Amino acid sequence: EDALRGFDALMATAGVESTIVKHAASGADSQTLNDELTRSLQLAHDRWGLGLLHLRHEARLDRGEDTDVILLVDGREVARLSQGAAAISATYETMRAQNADDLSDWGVLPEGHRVTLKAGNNQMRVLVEDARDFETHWSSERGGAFVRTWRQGETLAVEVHRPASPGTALAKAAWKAIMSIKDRNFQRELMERSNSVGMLGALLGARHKDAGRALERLPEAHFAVRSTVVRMTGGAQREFDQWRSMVREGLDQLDELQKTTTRHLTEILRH
Amino acid sequence: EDALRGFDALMATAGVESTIVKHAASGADSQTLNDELTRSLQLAHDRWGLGLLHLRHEARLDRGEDTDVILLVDGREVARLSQGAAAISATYETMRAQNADDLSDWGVLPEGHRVTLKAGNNQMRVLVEDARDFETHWSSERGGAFVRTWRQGETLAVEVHRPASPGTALAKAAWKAIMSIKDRNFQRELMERSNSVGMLGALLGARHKDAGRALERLPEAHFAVRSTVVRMTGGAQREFDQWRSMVREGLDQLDELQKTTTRHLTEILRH
Repeated sequence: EDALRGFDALMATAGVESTIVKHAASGADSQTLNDELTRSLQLAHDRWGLGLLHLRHEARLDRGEDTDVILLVDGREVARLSQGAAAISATYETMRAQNADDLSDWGVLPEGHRVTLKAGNNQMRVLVEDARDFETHWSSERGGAFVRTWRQGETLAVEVHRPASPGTALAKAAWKAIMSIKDRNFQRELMERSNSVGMLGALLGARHKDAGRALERLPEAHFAVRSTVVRMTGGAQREFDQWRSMVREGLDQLDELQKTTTRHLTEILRH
Repeated sequence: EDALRGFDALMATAGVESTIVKHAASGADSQTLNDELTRSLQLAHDRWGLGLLHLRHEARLDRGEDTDVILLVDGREVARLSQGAAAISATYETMRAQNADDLSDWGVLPEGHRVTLKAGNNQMRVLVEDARDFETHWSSERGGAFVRTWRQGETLAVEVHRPASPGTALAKAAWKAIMSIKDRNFQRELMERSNSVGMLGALLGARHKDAGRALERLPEAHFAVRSTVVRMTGGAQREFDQWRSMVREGLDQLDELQKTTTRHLTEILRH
């Protein structure tokens, strides 16, 4: 029964408007349900930013009962939702790798000479206009963000991410939930307790918890949103102006989405 | 040597523009220096809101060396600044008393039938217009504030305070100082540490402290600003409209001042 809501909560960690409950009860074709799951999962991963973009993430339904949702990588069974979110997180963590900096060391395209951008400006104009495949190293974009870009065939793509952590997501949403209390005496008491237990600790103590009893069961606890990817397949792929436009779009979507998730997080913080 | 700066820091806990260093080095008359100290201290106390308005707070300089500043109550020596701020705080705490609620139980005027306002509207119009002395119980003002008022002779006065604590002051200023870092990686690291040590703990760890080494020495650690009093002696004392005006003024000053102290606090948080 409960697999549908699990997956929806998972997706909800990112701006993923899953409608699986509106089709699972509609008798939708199993292959179309799986297809939609998979597209949702892939988008989810673009948002989470694990640097696992080099993999095929697929999602399936089970044939037996109690019907669960299988997470697969490259057609191999990896996880199931019934394992709880934390296990899925650790599973994905064993897959991710980081370089000398706190950044993904992987790269998207099959291995082999990722572009050492170094410096320069017309550096990439050549690549957008006159190049088959390539992928850049990370660009240390000054605006508090890191970005890289690649193209595969007729598809051009850019990703942007800020180094984040569910803990920063929770600090923001928890402080914001404390500010939204609108009960200065109770708020005062909780702020006073935050001095020793942090924002989250105080908020947990307010709801008759010992160490986040329901917290560990909920997804948002780990793998917050920290990245986004903009891609286009189509004539404009080499326009370059389109490329700056993608970058702008990506920054805008990153900021909007992480603020949106803090909004939803803060919301559930007060229930 | 160091007494001047101590007192100035003390006063700085509230919007008290002490200039004692500009007169102690000017050879100002000792009685005028003491007088100014005393007026400053009394204002400070109006701001802090200990419900000790029934006392005479006076401040003196010492004749010997190393010349210190004496805090007196009703002409008796109570504390000296060289004792550090925390001791002064505990001293004042032994003096304060709270009723069934987290409010001062004392009242301003000599004891005896503080006005049980209860309900009613023309309740007080009589008192402003046609009454010698009186003082109300606390009014549970809906706007997240508690207020009471009294008159002594030709002087009419109102106080307003919000129940506060230096810890709430520090939570606000610390979160605000974290947001003012403008270094998303370092900020991220400190936010992550806040999860277990609170905002203040993280900020202390960033400055090579174990438990706020210099923190305990600085005043702002305790007795934050939580109250303000507006008083007038003069014809308008019975105008009543003037009374609403005082109330408005008091709320405005309370909000402005506590925000100002959070500003200055946050400022020193990043040094």
